[PDB]
This record gives sequence, structure tokens and C-alpha cells, in this order.
Amino acid sequence: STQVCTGTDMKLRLPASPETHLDMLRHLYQGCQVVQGNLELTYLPTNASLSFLQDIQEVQGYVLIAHNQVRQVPLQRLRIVRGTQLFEDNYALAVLDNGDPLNNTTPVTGASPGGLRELQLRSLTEILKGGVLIQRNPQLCYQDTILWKDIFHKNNQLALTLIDTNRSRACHPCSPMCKGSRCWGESSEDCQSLTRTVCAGGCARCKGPLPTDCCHEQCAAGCTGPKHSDCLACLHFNHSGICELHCPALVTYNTDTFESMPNPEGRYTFGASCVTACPYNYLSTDVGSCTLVCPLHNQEVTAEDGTQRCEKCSKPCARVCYGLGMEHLREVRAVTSANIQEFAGCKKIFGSLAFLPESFDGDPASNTAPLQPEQLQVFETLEEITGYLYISAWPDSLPDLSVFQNLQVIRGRILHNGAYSLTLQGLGISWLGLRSLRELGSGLALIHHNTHLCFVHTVPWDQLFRNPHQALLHTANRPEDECVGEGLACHQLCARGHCWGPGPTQCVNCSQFLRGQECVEECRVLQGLPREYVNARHCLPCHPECQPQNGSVTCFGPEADQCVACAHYKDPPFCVARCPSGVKPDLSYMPIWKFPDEEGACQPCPINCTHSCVDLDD
Amino acid sequence: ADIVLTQSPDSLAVSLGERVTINCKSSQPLEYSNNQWNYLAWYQQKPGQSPKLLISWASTRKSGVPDRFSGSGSGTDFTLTISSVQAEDVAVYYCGQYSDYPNTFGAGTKLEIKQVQLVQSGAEVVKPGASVKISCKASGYPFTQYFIHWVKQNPGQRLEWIGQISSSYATVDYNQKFKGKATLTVDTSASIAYMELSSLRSEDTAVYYCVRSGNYEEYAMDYWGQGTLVTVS
Ligand SMILES: *[C@@H]1O[C@H](CO)[C@@H](O[C@@H]2O[C@H](CO)[C@@H](O)[C@H](O)[C@@H]2O)[C@H](O)[C@H]1NC(C)=O
Repeated sequence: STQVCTGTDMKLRLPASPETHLDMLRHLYQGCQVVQGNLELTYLPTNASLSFLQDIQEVQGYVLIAHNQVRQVPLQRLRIVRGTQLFEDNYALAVLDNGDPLNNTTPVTGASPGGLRELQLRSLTEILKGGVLIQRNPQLCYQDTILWKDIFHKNNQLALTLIDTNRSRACHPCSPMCKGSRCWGESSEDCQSLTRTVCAGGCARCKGPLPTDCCHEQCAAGCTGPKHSDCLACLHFNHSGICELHCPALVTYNTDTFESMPNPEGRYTFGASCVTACPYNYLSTDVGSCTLVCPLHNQEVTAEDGTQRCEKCSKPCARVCYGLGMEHLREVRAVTSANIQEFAGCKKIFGSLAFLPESFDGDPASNTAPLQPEQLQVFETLEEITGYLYISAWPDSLPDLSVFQNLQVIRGRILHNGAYSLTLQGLGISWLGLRSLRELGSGLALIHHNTHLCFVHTVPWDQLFRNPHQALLHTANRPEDECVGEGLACHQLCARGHCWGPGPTQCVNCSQFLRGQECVEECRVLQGLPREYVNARHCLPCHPECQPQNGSVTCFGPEADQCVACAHYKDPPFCVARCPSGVKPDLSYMPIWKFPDEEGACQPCPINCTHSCVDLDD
Repeated sequence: ADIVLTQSPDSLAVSLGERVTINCKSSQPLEYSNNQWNYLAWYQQKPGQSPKLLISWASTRKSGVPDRFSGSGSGTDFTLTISSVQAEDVAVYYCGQYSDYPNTFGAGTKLEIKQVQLVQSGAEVVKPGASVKISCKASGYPFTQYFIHWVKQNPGQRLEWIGQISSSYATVDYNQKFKGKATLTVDTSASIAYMELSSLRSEDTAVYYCVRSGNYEEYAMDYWGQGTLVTVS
């Protein structure tokens, strides 16, 4: 769904590639109404349309606005900031280092100076958790006029305020329409509307001075009237219009026994809303939650349709491969020689993999030797990464990422910098080579500064992406046409021109037929060394007991019964090489003793008990 | 174009208890787009001493100044009125706008019958063609939360705005008339503002006032220092 977007989690760290940093933000927020993490707006230039932020109404985590030369940041409609994650772990709103003292970089008579001017938060009437940090904005006005105690929730511990008010600019008074002299800006529309301190007795939020005006106990930012259904924002969960404290549980008590879900009504907690099914990429627990990691003593299982859930390990919980950012690798940050052997023979990684210079270079104080390129083939068996994949560094003796040629999915439930499920920078590989990769579950893809990397536009990126607000961000790789110039283009057999690299082992869909992992013109349905059939565009072998049919088709399935015409002796179940003599059919069953005919048929033969017939043999 | 403020009565001689008006017209309207505020203050200079603010925002009266003094007007004409002039009220009263840079003042009007502290440096005698650096030490208020201006008052006693320095970032706006002439500085660590008059000539003979200013309702310049006379040989 659009209207939900992921957080971000980069704090003050500089954009990985600045040339595409504004792009990531626009994709990531263009249609968004609820951020489900941190809204972080850092390093934005002076002339920078931020028109895409206009629809943001809730922020689940914190709001950071830091190191930007832009004058205004249009978050007018933003109403609540729940502060589930905090910046510096003690601030829901943090506003830092926006105007640059600038050093007369511009002419002495600059058209105007840079730096945020007013906060313009006409609708922020709720901060459920966390304080306010405001430092070193020289053009900033009105930060100190606001009454922040009104915004902080009744129950907001951490309601601290450190607000520098050093300004290079004198602030014109609040518009005269703002009796009280509290406002977010010069405009008459910027007056701080009050909803907590101006309340009648024993309430929490209110529309006005009296007890008629008091908001329902499940409201959070105010209300247009008294009922639940009348809130602006819900303290907990928006159950399709009504604000409630819990989502309806999924085990009702029918009057006669503990029956199953009121699920025509029972719902899953997903953020601050009740939903019927968890959205894509999230797991369902049995406790009515939508999650990104399962509960303890639990296992991720799947379903034929696609849905993933959590259920109890009724056995001992079978042991798993953790990636970085999980358990014993919770804070380690690189795949190195000290831990490479832990991923040996893993189909699926719970967590992430990052490869930094320190992986392949020494780091001798650690005493961890450099990672050998031979060691990377630990990952041949790997089909699924639940976290992200990040590669700052890669052996130059390797052309591609074939080591990960059986990677099918990257879930992106954990995201690098909070934003990216697949990042690749500074590598000088020549093509990607992830022939199996079929979906990036969450997040964007960032592929930049790979001098020799071709085979980027050849990838059908749009069919890896699931949720909107996913994109490929790319710059500073090798020029597309400098690639086809040198003879790097998809194999002619690659359907629609999509490949991960040179040759017929790298197509996305073969145009014609696929034998194994290579595209081919013809299966061996007629003229064939080994005879084979077709099945959903594949060449799969016939049974070794089907007989080659010179000119005509040789089989219709992989089994021996499926065969056209057997090459030796037949037993009705299927084509066989040797008629059975006294094999164990079951642990406690009679032995089947048969013999050939001249007709090739295995017929049973007459016996008593102790001596039998095996073509004249006891 | 610079905003010209022209006051109507050059001087009024008058009986105790009588009612007076003093009028001020400006060449453009002293308002800002976003607000209905009118960016005009009235100041009182009783001889011997520094000007003091009575009424900012035209309508609004500074706290402490008696009820006889009242501000009237909006748009382009403003009038001060004293219900009954007392013996304490013999002074020169200066019109003063702060809507557009440069800040301008009015000619003055002398009426006749019938805690913040900015401590300026001592007086100065200066050879024409040399330079001098006058100081100003602030006290009784959070220094970095306010601005500091410089205003010249010349022999004939009219007022010219020199400039403004932020007392935290040290950024300065100048009047173009004083670009070569004055340079504002601030040692924020000591609560001193400075000004440096350079290449002094005869027309720089004047008294140089240091004037505080703040934010929002306290936008207008409120507190003046005692003055430094700089006379050139
Ligand atoms: C709770 O969630 C409701 C839907 O889950 C929101 O209702 C929507 O309201 C918009 C108009 O604002 C309609 O256009 C749309 O069809 C839908 O009804 C509702 O806004 C939201 N309210 C609260 C209290 O969170």
C-alpha cells in the first residue's frame, strides 16, 4: 500500500551517494501519509522542491531535520509523532544545524541566506513520547513561542526541551490573529491551536474550553467531536474509523466453547491500525500482531499462496543461521574470516550480510585475516536473506556476484541505513550475476560508483519490487552505451532482453527452452541424445527405461509408466530394467517373484513356500 | 527608496494640563504583509539624556509609561497624544519606524511649557582622517537573545540609523549611507558591542547611541545607552 512508507535510520550520517539522496526521499515519501519509523530530512540543498512531503500525517518514530540549507520544509499536515524510536534516544523532534554560517560563499549581497526559517507545523498537536531538541539554526523563528507542554502527551516521560534561540535574524511578531502569542510562523494560519492545557477537568485532550468539548479517551491529537470516530489521531489503534485500545482478538468466546476468530471482525495489529490480513512482507503471529521478526520459541513457516506466519516449536526450535544484526552477530557489522564459516550450508539467513573493505583487507589488531575469495562460496546454497545485502568491497578477481547465484529473495525487513535492501558501491565488478534473484521484499536498491559494472539496465528491476516506494537508484556505474559498444548485451535467447549478465545461463526468462540453467533452442523431444519432455518451458529428462523413438515423440512424463515404449521388461506400475525377484515390498509382506516373457512382460510364476522360480532358479 | 518620516509640529509651547498631539507621516505604509502590526515607535528625549521608548506598534504602550501618553494611527499617518502635559513631560519626542531597512527617524518635536543597562565608553576627540572604536557594555539581560544597533544623533539633533549586529552570530546589516564609515563588531563572551568609525571627517561630529532590540513584540529598539560624543578636531 501507498500511504504507508518505511522509516529511515541514517541519523546525521552523510548520504551514501548524494547525487541520488533527494531521489530516495521522493520515492520513499511521495504518496506517504504514515511513516512507520523515523522521518529524517538531512543534507537538503537550498533550491529543493520538497513538495512530496505534503501528505505526511503520522510519524511512528522521531522527526529529524538536520544539516539542510533549504528555507522551508512543508510538513504542515503532520499531526502526531508517536516517538516509538527516539533521536539520541531522548527526542521525538530534533532540528539541528540547518543554516550554515556560510562564509560569504554567496556574493556579499546574497539574494537571500540559507537555513530553515519557521517550523510550520500547523497540525502537530501530539508527541506521545520524547522531548524536543533544537540547536544551531540561525535563520529559525518561533521555536520558543510554542507551548510544547501542550503538544507532549499527558503520559509523556522524556518531555524535555533544549531549544537554542541564537538567531542572525530578528523575528517579526506572531500574526495579530494569534491571541496568546504562540505560532509556528508569521502567517495567520500558523497559530498554535491548543488541545490539552486549555481543557476541562479530568480529561486528556479536548476541542475547546468546556466538558462538551472533551475528546474521547481513545483520541490523541484532538477531535472534531466527542465520540470515538471523531478523533484526529488515535492513541493506539484505528479499527476502521473507530479508535480502540486493542484490535479485536482472534479467539472469541462463543457462549458454548472457545470458538475461532471473530475474523469477519477479528484483526491484526499493524502499526497503529487494525487490519484483516497482514500486508506483504510481514509475518502473522497468533497473538494478533503483524511483525518483522517472530516471537521467541517460534518458527517462520510459509504457505502455498505466499503468506508467512509464526507458530510454536512444539519440538525443540530447530537451530538457524543468523546474519549480522541478530543474536551473536548483533553488532559485528561485517562478514569476516572470524565468522564466514558460520554461513556454510545455509538455505536462508535470518539477518543481513555486508561486505566492507575490512572483510577483504587485514584488520590485524583484530587478528582476523583477510577473507579469501575462495571462502565466499560458502554462500552457494543460500536462497533467502531476511535482512539486507550490502557490498562496499569485492575481490577484483571476481567478475560478478555469482557466489550469490542462488539467492532468490532479499526480504528487506531490516534495511541498511533504514532505506536500502540491496546496496552495491565501489566494486568494479562487470555484471551482477544474480540469476535466481526474483524479489526484493522491502526497500530500495542502491547501485553506484561501480566503474566497470555493466548489465544494470538489462535487469527488470520493476518485477523484483513489491511495495511502492521501491526503486533502483543508480549513478556513476559504467555508461550504458560504453557496454553494448564492447559486446556486452543480453544473450539472444533472453526473453525481452532481460539478463543478469553475458550468456544463456543469465536470462530471466529464456525465450524458448531451458535445460538446467541454460537457454537452448530445442528440447530433445524428437532428435535427442537423451530423450526429454517439456513441462512449463523446461527440458526434463525421460526415464532411462523409455526407449528412444527415432522420428517420433518418446515420452509424456518423467516417470517410467509415462513412457511410450520400454527398452527392456515391463511391470504394469512402470518401465523396468529387471523383473522383480523377491524384493521387500514392505517391512512385513510377501516377496514378489516374477520372470520375463518373450513378450517383455514380467509374469508371476507358480510356487509353494520354500523353493521358488527365478527364470529356472530356486 | 528610503522611508521618510515627517513630523508636523516642529515645536509646541503650551500650558500645564493642556492636551497636545504630535503627528507623523511616512512616505510608505509602516506595516508588513503577513501582519496588521504597524512598525512605528515613539521615543522621549528629555534634555541631558538618552532617548527612551514610550509606544511601539503605534497602538501599544511600553510598560511603566503613564496613561496620558497614547498611540494612535495605522497605515501611513500616526499621532501621539498627551491628555494633559505635565512638568515631567517637557522633552523632544521622536517618531521612529522599523518596518523597512534602513530604520529611519523623524525630525523631532520639542514641547515646552508656557534591569537593562547599556554602558557606553567615554567621550572622544579625534583628528579628522583617523579612526576611533567606541564600545558598549550590556548588562541585566541575556546578551545573546538580543540585537544591538548604533544610532547617530548629529549637532542639529536628528537621528540616523547606522546598523544592527546579531549578538550571537555577529552578522551585521548596514545602512548604505554608513558602509565605508562604520563597522560593527561584538565580543559576545564579554557582553560588549563595538563600532569603529574610520576616516573621520567633520560631519562625523555627533553623539553615537547604542540601542538594544529583541524579538517578536520586542522587535522595536527599546533601550539606549548614555551616548558617546565623538568630536573631530
Ligand atoms: C482511520 O482510518 C480510516 C480508514 O481506515 C480513515 O478513513 C478514511 O477517511 C478518508 C477521509 O479523511 C476517506 O476518504 C477514506 O475513504 C476513509 O474513510 C480515517 O481517516 C482514519 N481516521 C482516524 C481517526 O485515524
